[PDB]
Amino acid sequence: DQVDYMDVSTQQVVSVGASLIPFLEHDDANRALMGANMQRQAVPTLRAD
Amino acid sequence: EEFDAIKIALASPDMIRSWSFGEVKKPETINYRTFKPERDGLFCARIFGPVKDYECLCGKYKRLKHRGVICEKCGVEVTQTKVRRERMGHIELASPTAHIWFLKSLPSRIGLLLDMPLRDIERVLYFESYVVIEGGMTNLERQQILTEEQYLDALEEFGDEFDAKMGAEAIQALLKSMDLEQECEQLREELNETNSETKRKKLTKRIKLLEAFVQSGNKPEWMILTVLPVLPPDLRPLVPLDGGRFATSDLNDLYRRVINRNNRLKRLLDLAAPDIIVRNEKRMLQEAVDALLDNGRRGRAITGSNKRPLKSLADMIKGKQGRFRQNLLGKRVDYSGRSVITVGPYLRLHQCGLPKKMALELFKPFIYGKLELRGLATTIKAAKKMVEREEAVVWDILDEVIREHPVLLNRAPTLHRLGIQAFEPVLIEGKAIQLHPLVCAAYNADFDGDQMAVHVPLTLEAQLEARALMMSTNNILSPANGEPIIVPSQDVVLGLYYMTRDCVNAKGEGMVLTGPKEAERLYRSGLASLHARVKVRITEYEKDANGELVAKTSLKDTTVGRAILWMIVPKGLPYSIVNQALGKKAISKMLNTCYRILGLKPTVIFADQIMYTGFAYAARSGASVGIDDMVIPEKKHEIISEAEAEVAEIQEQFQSGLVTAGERYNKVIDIWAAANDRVSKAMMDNLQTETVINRDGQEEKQVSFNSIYMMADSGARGSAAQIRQLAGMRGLMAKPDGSIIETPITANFREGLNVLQYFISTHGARKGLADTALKTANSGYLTRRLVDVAQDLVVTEDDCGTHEGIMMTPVIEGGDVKEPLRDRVLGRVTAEDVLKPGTADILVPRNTLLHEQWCDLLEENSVDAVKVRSVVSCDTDFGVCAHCYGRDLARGHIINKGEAIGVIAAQSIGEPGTQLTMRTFHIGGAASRAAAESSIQVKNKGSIKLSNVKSVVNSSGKLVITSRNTELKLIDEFGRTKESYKVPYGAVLAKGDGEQVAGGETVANWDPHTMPVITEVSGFVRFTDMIDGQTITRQTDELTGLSSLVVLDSAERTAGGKDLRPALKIVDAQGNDVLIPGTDMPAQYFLPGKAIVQLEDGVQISSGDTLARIPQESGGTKDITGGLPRVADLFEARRPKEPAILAEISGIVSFGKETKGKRRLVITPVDGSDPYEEMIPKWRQLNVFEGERVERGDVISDGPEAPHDILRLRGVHAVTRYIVNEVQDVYRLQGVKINDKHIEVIVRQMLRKATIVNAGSSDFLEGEQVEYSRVKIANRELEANGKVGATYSRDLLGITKASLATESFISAASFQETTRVLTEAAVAGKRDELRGLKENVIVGRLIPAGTGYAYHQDRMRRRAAG
Amino acid sequence: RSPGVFFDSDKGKTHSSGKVLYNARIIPYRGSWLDFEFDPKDNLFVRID
DNA sequence: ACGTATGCTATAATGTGTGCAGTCTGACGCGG
DNA sequence: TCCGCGTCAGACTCGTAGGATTATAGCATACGTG
Ligand SMILES: Nc1ccn([C@@H]2O[C@H](COP(=O)(O)OP(=O)(O)OP(=O)(O)O)[C@@H](O)[C@H]2O)c(=O)n1
Ligand SMILES: [Mg+2]
Ligand SMILES: [Mg+2]
Ligand SMILES: [Zn+2]
Repeated sequence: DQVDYMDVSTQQVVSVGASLIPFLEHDDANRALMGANMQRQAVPTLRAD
Repeated sequence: EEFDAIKIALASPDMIRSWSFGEVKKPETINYRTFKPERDGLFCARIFGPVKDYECLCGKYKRLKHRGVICEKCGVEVTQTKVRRERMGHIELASPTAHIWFLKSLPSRIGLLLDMPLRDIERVLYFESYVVIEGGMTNLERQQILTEEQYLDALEEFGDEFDAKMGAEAIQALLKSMDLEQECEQLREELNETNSETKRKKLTKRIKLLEAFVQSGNKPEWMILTVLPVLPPDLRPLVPLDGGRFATSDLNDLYRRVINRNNRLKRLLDLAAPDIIVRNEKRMLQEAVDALLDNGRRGRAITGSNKRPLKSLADMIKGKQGRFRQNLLGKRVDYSGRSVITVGPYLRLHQCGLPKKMALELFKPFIYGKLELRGLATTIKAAKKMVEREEAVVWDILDEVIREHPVLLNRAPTLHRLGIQAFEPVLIEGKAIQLHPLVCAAYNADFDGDQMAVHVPLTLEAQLEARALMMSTNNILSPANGEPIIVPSQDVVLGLYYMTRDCVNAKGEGMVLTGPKEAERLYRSGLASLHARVKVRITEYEKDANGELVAKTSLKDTTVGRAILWMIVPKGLPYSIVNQALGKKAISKMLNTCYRILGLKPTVIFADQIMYTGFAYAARSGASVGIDDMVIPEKKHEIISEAEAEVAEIQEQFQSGLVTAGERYNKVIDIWAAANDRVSKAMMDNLQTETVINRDGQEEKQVSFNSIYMMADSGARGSAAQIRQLAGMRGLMAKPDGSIIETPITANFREGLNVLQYFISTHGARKGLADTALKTANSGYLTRRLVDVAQDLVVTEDDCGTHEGIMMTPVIEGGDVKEPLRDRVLGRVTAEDVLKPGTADILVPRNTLLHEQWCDLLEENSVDAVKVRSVVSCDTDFGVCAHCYGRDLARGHIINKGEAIGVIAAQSIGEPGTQLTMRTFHIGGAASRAAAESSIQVKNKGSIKLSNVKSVVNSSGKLVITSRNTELKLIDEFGRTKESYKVPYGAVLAKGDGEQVAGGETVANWDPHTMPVITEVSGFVRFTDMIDGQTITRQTDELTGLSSLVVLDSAERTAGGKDLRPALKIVDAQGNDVLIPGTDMPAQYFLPGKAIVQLEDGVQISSGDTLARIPQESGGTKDITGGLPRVADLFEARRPKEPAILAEISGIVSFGKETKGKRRLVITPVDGSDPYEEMIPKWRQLNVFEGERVERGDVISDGPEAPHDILRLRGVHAVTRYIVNEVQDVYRLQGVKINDKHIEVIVRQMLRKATIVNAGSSDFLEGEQVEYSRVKIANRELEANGKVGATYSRDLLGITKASLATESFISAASFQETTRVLTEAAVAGKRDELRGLKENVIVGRLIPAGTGYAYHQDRMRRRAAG
Repeated sequence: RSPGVFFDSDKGKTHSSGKVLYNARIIPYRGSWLDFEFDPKDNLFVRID
């Protein structure tokens, strides 16, 4: 009865950069940060895989 | 071009005219279409010279046919454009203008010389009030300011007889009239009368300025500029862009502001305009001049086009972005290339991959050279094209020159000398550099996208220097610690570990082999595992008494893998070294052993072979990272669930109102801290020996071959601390503020964090990575600060001829010996014959280096304490001797004379701090402290030996200690210190002084999260100066009503009870005081701030009861972030805000007079008849209790020790022993290894200057503070000639100040305060003769150290020979 | 920083006194600043801009 | 003649302001 | 001489990236060189 509201999804804490990382839950926030920072630096390849 | 010194003096208006080749009279830069100088403009060729090499403007005289011809029409000479940056100009100022650097650069200088304040002078300048120059009629005296009202009064009344004027004109006439000869004598006379501190300081400084000003030959009028120099136009360029735009420096713009206003003043003086306007024009003119010299200083810096401030002159000499740091000491350099580095696992140590196309461009002049020799190129543009076409036969020539040619490889940042190492380039087709794995440690080079700069040593000397000094093979051990930095890691360690490590039976257990070759035969044949115990016949080679090697053949029970590793092992080391399972820590000893025994060659080979076999067998293993490998212990959910209910219990007790918030905060940390270590150990206990399932007959227990464990146990990557997060518990993270989150992370990385568990993990992660970026500048700035002071130190003499040394003892702190005496006193020259226990025969000579083998005999004899020849005990003037320093830890034997230590020392100190502020700041993110020091348990049996202890027995029957720095020793059978502890104040001892204890007995016990105030006498408690609301507060509960009292400090205290000291006074049953046994002190314990008290007024007490409990909140992981500042403060010599008092001279203590609790002390020494009084606070407690035999510098108060207080009293070897212990304590907390001699270097430099006390044969006199070396050279001639000795007293100097003290002003301005350094050096007229490195690196000469030491001294004999 | 009013206190301007000196500050979207601040003797002061 | 430079106009008008304001520890330097 | 508050000094080292302003009358003799 004390609960008034609830988080809608489980992804609202994070951003777009971080929502693309799978198993973020099993990753240190220091390496998670670098991982999302490098995912932005990913040059698209010849054939989109 | 080759000189001796550089001088700085004041630019006279007449002097400025000597450099100037003309007067710029117009702001006109160039004509708009004809891009050419204008008539006597700022780019005038009639003043600054011609545009091109030998070409006049109009074009009448061209090139060298008209060598030095001056044109008629334009009036321009025909010399090189060379002169356009050499030739200067000037401007004839209508009215004189004041220099901002001799007005605003404090001290005032112009005001310090006149004995006149700032306001007074400025209000004269901006025309607010007149100033008297000289009053004939003594009515008005000199330097007396008169407002616009007061000038008019004297004009009609007195007038004429008084001369007073306004603006920069007046102050110049004041400077021009003042007599330096007379006002020097006047000040000396006033000094003889009754001199104080401030009065004598002011007088002596002015006195020296006045004498300095006369001897510098400077005149105080040059402070005001009648002439203003112009910078050469090429040094303030107006050059055109490719895009048809132009671009000009901000100087040109600032110059046009000066000339316009100056010419407008000439115009207004032609018109005889009213003075009100002339005033504005003069104020403007000064604003422009001051803005030109130093823009942002006097007022708002004149902003320009892009709303930004104009860059002035001073700005190009000022700080980082100045010429010094940016365009002189640091340079972009030719024969230089950089590229992404990648691994070079095939290379040897003395090799590195260099791309072809890189080395191609780098060695361009060496190709053209070898080409003309072969006759393939006739000329150089022919050779240029041959290279460009990249034809086949040019690759083979490039390949020829590069062989037997070293290259320098640098990685940023350059922390220590090993940040550059030289190799023999190996051309590789690819844009990547390939670097040797073992030296990756020195650079800290991770192949994750690192780039390393290449540099080619051009000169043959540079090729020899690179091969001799900077070669990777010649650089093994760190200079900081005598320890190998060239040591495998990562794969290499793991591979050897896999090899050596053994297992049960396996294939072919207990077999029997001819050699370690049959072991390779059987393993690779598929009929034996590397983990099989088999008897093998190996023949080990042991060194004898001489150089000959003895051979011994025997049956060794090892493993197949160990046997194969013996093949790599050179013959000279024992086999017992590879008989163990090898790890990183074991491997580091193999190379060190190999080095100390065989030499250099054997080690380089060994090092490489170790690396090769390491990688190869690591890859044969197939070591992996499955998720079944991250094993969580069986009973994690069992530990936590009930460790949570543990914390939930106290939470309900707190809201009830007994356990306070601070006690709960420390109490909950202890529960989690136990649970965290509980889960950590259950993990490794289930993970280390997970292999409980073996064979042979039925079973056996064995080490686990879990991939992750092997990778941690071997010491390859990660540790027990990391695995905790993976399979165990992540642990408690740290906030970005510094406080630790009460709720830690329960989950690990296998099970997966929930949404918050990650949100929580962020707080500690961001703050840990914030201190990686921001905190690094303080540590790197320390390196800079240390270096400058330690630039000059170089090994000069071979033997200083001094007896003085430094007694060192073994660092035995925290039971287990922290640092052995052998390691402490290693490679340091003795100062005293140190023999064995039985004093009847010598064993170690006085002047002899301590090799590791000589130190081994110190262990047999068990040396007590040693006087080592230290750096600070050196008598060598301008440097040190090789004996004082001892061995070069990097090399491995006695240091070369000429090697520049100071820089090596500074680097060694700043590297660890700068490296421990980024390694566990990017990979960590959580606190790991365990400050639950509840109780000392003694481990070996001994007699209890306390020292510096004053205890008292309590009601319970327990020895309670009432002294702060109590130490506890552990004395063995014969009578020597084995273990040592710190017992704190109010601790309960199990057994008192002299009593026997057994092993594993709690000898001491106390509460860590509390600092009790314990009594020495029995009776009742009285409240004194404990008024509710002013000094203390009160808070009650319910039914009965137990109230606690909390003492407020000056922060939470009103202005009413500020001088009231709150204390719990002891009284008897009658109500009178109770004297403390054997002292005239009525019992009164002063409670400090935030002191929680449970007993209220009128409560009976025995001796040993706790009156109040002072909270001890300190749960912030010091790490390196909050430990470097303390290092800096020590070096910078900043006295603490609670220094401890010490006795000056030895004699009889005699307590004296008092002032409302403020205690004095009338000490009357036995020899010294004149008493000495010093004052003491009330709340502060002393250590001595009056009437005593005190010596020089006994401890009277407790707290932090002031570095100045130590040298002032207890001499040099006391302050050196302090800093060295204090500094190392901070680095030892972090596991940073530094030899004490490196700190001793900086200490020595901090003892550079010294104040003189007593008049000498030279005009020293009192108040002067000269360098210690110069005054001692005067004492050399004094003891020979007699005359009057110059007695002294050495002073301690902070780093920042010790750098600005050195006679070299170039070294000082190159550092910081550059605006001040130059002005002080100009007024003094000082000439720098260059001794330091910074000095000769600037001028680009030979460094008076290292390679250049042999050369510089060969020039010093040119000076000596006539 | 959002315009309006804001209450802060330098937890020890003068650690000499170690007194938590409380201060208030009116931050507009356009206009001059209006601050009120105490002192060691708890005298209210106003410092426009 | 060509380019640059100097010159004069006649209602009355007569004191400017503009713009970033969570830095911070440490160290002196003028009054009070 | 001591306290309070004003100014003034620092804050690691190398690599890469790209752009844009407003306006000053209007006309008639005076000054400098082919
Ligand atoms: N802002 C930075 C980033 C990096 N470095 C340099 O780059 C090195 C490596 O940084 P990084 O690869 O991020 O750290 P590692 O310790 O290699 O950790 P990781 O496992 O995350 O790669 C640092 O030690 C340092 O020499 C630096 O000086 N300043
Ligand atoms: Mg890297
Ligand atoms: Mg890396
Ligand atoms: Zn010409």
